[PDB]
Amino acid sequence: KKTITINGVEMEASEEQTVLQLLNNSSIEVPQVCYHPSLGPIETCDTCIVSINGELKRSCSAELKDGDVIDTLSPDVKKAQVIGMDKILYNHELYCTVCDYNNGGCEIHNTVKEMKINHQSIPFDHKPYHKDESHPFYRYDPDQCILCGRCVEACQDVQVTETLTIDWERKRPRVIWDNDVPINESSCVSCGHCSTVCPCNAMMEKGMEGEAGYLTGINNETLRPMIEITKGVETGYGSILAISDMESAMRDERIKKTKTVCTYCGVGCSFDVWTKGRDILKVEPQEEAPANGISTCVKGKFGWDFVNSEERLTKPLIREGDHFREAEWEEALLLIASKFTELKEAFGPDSLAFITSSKCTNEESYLMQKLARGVIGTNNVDNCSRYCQSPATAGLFRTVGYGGDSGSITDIAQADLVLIIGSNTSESHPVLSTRIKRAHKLRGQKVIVADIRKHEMAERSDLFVQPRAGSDIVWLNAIAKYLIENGKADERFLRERVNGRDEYVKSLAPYTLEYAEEKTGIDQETLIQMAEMIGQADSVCALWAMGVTQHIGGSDTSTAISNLLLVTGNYGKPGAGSYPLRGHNNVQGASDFGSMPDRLPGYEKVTDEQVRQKYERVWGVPLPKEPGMTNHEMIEKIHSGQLKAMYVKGEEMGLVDSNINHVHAAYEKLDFFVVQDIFLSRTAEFADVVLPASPSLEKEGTFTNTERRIQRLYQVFEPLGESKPDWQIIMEVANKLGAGWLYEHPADIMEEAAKLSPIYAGVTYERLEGYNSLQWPVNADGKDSPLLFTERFPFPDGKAILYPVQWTEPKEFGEEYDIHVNNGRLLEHFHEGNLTYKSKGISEKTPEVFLEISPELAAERGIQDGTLVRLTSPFGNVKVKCLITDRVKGKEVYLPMNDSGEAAINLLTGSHADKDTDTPAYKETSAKMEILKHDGISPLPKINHRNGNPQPQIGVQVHKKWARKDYIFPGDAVK
Amino acid sequence: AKAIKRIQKIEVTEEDQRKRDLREIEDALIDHKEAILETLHMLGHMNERGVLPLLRGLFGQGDKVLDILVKKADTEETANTLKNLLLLFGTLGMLDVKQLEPLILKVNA
Amino acid sequence: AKAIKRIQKIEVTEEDQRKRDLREIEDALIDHKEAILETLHMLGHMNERGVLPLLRGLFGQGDKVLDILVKKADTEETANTLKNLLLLFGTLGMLDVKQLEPLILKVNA
Amino acid sequence: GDKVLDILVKKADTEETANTLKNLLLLFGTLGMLDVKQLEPLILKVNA
Ligand SMILES: Nc1nc2c(c(=O)[nH]1)N[C@H]1C(S)=C(S)[C@@H](COP(=O)(O)OP(=O)(O)OC[C@H]3O[C@@H](n4cnc5c(=O)[nH]c(N)nc54)[C@H](O)[C@@H]3O)O[C@H]1N2
Ligand SMILES: Nc1nc2c(c(=O)[nH]1)N[C@H]1C(S)=C(S)[C@@H](COP(=O)(O)OP(=O)(O)OC[C@H]3O[C@@H](n4cnc5c(=O)[nH]c(N)nc54)[C@H](O)[C@@H]3O)O[C@H]1N2
Ligand code: SF4
Ligand code: SF4
Ligand code: SF4
Ligand code: SF4
Ligand code: FES
Ligand SMILES: [Mo+4]
Repeated sequence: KKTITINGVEMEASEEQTVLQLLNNSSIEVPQVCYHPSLGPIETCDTCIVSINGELKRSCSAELKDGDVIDTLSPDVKKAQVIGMDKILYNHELYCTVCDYNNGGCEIHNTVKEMKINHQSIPFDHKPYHKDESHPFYRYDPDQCILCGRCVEACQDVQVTETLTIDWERKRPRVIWDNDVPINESSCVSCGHCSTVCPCNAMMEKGMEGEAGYLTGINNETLRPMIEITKGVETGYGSILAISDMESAMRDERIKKTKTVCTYCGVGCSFDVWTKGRDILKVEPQEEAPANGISTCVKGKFGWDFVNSEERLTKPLIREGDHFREAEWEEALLLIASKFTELKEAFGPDSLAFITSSKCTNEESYLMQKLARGVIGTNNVDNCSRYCQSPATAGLFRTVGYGGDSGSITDIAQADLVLIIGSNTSESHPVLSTRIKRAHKLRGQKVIVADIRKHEMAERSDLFVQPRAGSDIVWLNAIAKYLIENGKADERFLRERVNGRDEYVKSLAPYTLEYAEEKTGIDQETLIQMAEMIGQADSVCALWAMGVTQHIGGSDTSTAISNLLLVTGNYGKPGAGSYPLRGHNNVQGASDFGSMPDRLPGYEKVTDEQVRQKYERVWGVPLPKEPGMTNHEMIEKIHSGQLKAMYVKGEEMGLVDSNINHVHAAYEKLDFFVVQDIFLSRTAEFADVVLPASPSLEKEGTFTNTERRIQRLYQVFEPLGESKPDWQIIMEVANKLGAGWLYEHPADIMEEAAKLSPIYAGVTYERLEGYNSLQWPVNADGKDSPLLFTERFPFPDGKAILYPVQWTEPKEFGEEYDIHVNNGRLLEHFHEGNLTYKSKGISEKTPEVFLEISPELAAERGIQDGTLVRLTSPFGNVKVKCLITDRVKGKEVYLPMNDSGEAAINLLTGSHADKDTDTPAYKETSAKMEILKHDGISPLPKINHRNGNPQPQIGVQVHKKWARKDYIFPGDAVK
Repeated sequence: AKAIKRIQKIEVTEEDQRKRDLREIEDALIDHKEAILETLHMLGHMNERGVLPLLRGLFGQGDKVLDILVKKADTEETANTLKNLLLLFGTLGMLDVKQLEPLILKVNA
Repeated sequence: AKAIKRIQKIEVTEEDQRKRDLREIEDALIDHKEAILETLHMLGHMNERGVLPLLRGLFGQGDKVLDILVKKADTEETANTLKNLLLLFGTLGMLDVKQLEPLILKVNA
Repeated sequence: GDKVLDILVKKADTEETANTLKNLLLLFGTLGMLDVKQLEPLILKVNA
């Protein structure tokens, strides 16, 4: 279809919608300043004017009709592009020679060069507005703004926060925030999209200002006259632009760009890191990034100031009475080896626990389990996935077969219906939500939200239900019951790929529509309209998180979600599946490499005689037959005099494991404690030997994100002082016992594991070069799997097994503890703040921990904002400050876990856990309300990403610009 | 006296290799001792005649030096003079010096 | 295994820190050994061709050199020549090279 | 510097630059054939 003629040359189309898309593929030069591929056409620069069938139109927005005659070289088309560029340079001073955006990628600078323009007809004019340095991470230079609206199109349709707008009604239209409110005071989420998508220095990250070049260091008081003198003398742009290109070229000497995978959430955002020595100038996302492209949250683009903190540990520590004395590497490595062997030949290998981190790479987890199993001889291996992804894994293993997402993030945005169950996705997996919100806004995507808090995802949704605590499984079974009775369920799928229909049908018997209304608190009217839409949609993506996982029957509710998709045929279909949102950056990756004490790498259980020999052949030590203990149950082993030593790397489990009053007492009850964190954390205080680890940027390796995407890291900087990387430390520790491991770099560790792992059979560092990534199960040759179970399931018959599960009564505190206390994440604060609060800008929007109370709740209890309150539980007590917020309901407060101290929600959490995979029940906690104060410093200020008011709109409203009588189209100006 | 092919490299330690690399510089120092002492004398004379302190002051206070210079030199006169100077080079390219040669010779008489 | 926070810094002595800082220079010497020996050869050649002694004499006796220069160059002729030279730059700013361009082209024919 | 030089030579290899620089050299040669002796009194008459 479609045959065209480019300047006489006959041509044919493949799939391109626009003329510009064709001219770009055909390598034909055409200016296109405001066109960004990820943003779509905006029609704000008018630099792409071409003659299609005699008509002068913008090629970025030009439907590819049949038999069109494109003209990209006529004196009239070039003369028109020129007129457009002169109106661009009217709002640009252009000082590349001394500008930080002169790095060979400034769309304006590179286009002036391309257009062969040396004298602008419309001289530059200063805009009557001021620069807004209010935000601690980026600035706005109005005098350099070209009203391209790339930032506006990104904030509204990409990030879908809707803060950025352009007031076209003004004499000088400028980029406004809310109602022309300063950025710090506005509803700015601080993602950094606006700066990523701006083509010039108008929207720029403050970390580059006076740091990028050599002449950029000059103070503005002397640099401004320097510029005026330059303009007066210069002849044509061609000459001075060439000089600027030389400074830009010299910039390669001092600036380094290294690809990395974000160590915040499990989204798996890949991006370059522009560093000059130890300082970071900018996080530059690259279009080809697999899980995000040019998308970031606040943390990924600006939360890296922790690597350069004074609290960082450089030299290893050893306990010396009332203090930690600095000690040499070899003398510390000998001490740990001395005690480990002493305890091994006195109590047994089982007396040594080995806790891995969900921050460490795939190799780091593999070597930590190799040290415990192939050196020490015990199976005591676990990460923070006991309380995080245990129901997320167990729920899927019991029904479909693999402990991971059914597809990639792209499948979520394509899906007709997105079901969200217990997930604050906006403030936990942010880049993921900018796909859900994007599709709900642009494609009219069906979104159903189901959790006790009305968060950003809930308000931007088509349907929002509020079930009671531990009652999600009830309505899940009720929907399935309704769907199967009314013949709405996909029966073809049930016969073809489902094993055990009639058995599961009998288990749905007590789940009548009226039963769900009595237990959950969801009216049968909305309860039936959500069930009708689940079966009406072509593809359903079920996204669940801690509001499902951290419960008494956490695994039961997880299994209920998967077979509900199974019942409606939402598997092996492009745009549907089960998506347990992995919270940690490498919680999936660590799990994949035998970090479960129940399984070896590649999810193969430690009970196979054959797999126990497959690993023994290449290790040379008899693999332990005794199954290990989970992170949760080994805490009790200490009090019973069974656990002697523990090796926890990069995890603050003495702050994130259920009941920290008990796990603090359990920590001081063991003989040896070796902690491997980058900072001196709460867990690190109770240690005997501390080993200073090297963070994400100070090492290379691999990270398997939520969509089972194994990405590769590039070392940004080499270890600070003597802080060896985590993998190096593990190797040296194993060697000091007697292992003799030889890995020149982390790539060598991967090739040892990849052979042994069946799913990771064909994973090579060469296949992960640059922004390349693989999705397991990946064949030995290199065939990955973006979507799971396309032709068969991982079971003998190739069918999925339904799991009948009954609603286990949620263990509630009751009697005196009536006001339930919730727990979760913030957008800017990644837990306690041992990485985020270090970035001092993140501490301005959110400075402290708070207790979210509703206007209904703050009336019956007689409380205001900025007041001290005491929430007491049968496990602990907290000294939190009350925050009045419109999100929560009834008598259900919210305590986000962003304080490693006295106001931590881990004191109040109970020892009670899930009835299948030892998952601590955090979303099952209640407390009593006491008052300590009436007035004080408010926990959340006006300068936050939630206090402001957004102004939603689609696109940039380019017609408002075109409405102005000063605007004249370049094409009809020549006419 | 059987047939063998394996080779065992000698242990050139971190400090051993360093001391060899340093001896490399120390040798070229001896080889150019003549010029080294000559340059040092010359440098001592530059400090003696304030050349070195003059440069040290220039760089130590260069922030002021440059600001002083650019502020005074950013006049309308200077900007025009410098631009016209550049313009002169361009126009002196369009000139055909071939015919200016005999034109000069007639003025001589 | 109680909760402790006190930290005890290691004793990096005056000479210890010095030997680490010196090793820093000694490493960059090895890293640039190639250029170091090259520069030394070039410098040896400069002394070989009297360039270095010529500069040494210049600075060692610069007091005389400068006095000789300024005294001879303080003529009425030199003062006027140099002032008029400066005057020429100023007046060549008032000139509009735009109209001198076609003026040149007509002389060419 | 490899980039620096390549950037410089490519931009400076115009027909204009080549002619300007050649004519500049030509000017030195022709300013040798000039007899500055008779230009000296020629200047003095213009002064009045
Ligand atoms: N009440 C309550 N408690 C909860 C939860 C809840 O909802 N409510 N959720 C629970 C869950 S699901 C989880 S998994 C946990 C989260 O707990 P964790 O998995 O422990 O996560 P963090 O505390 O963010 O990170 C631990 C430390 O790793 C260090 N670190 C960072 N990068 C590196 C690196 O590359 N290497 C090394 N070695 N160290 C590094 C940092 O200094 C940081 O302090 O919280 C649990 N706690
Ligand atoms: N910015 C940021 N990102 C993070 C983290 C962080 O601290 N900061 N930590 C990471 C980690 S360790 C994890 S595991 C994830 C966690 O993130 P996800 O679990 O989204 O994160 P949560 O904030 O725990 O959101 C769970 C939500 O479930 C709902 N909910 C609670 N109880 C119930 C219930 O009984 N029923 C239903 N239906 N819903 C309920 C509540 O509205 C609650 O906010 O995020 C990860 N990402
Ligand atoms: S943003 Fe680009 S075009 Fe504008 S002054 Fe800087 S380098 Fe030049
Ligand atoms: S502020 Fe918006 S319109 Fe102005 S230069 Fe930046 S992206 Fe373009
Ligand atoms: S909310 Fe802030 S960081 Fe996010 S796109 Fe808008 S201006 Fe940029
Ligand atoms: S926390 Fe998640 S969404 Fe934010 S930058 Fe990191 S990977 Fe991307
Ligand atoms: S790219 Fe077409 S108007 Fe800007
Ligand atoms: Mo987690």
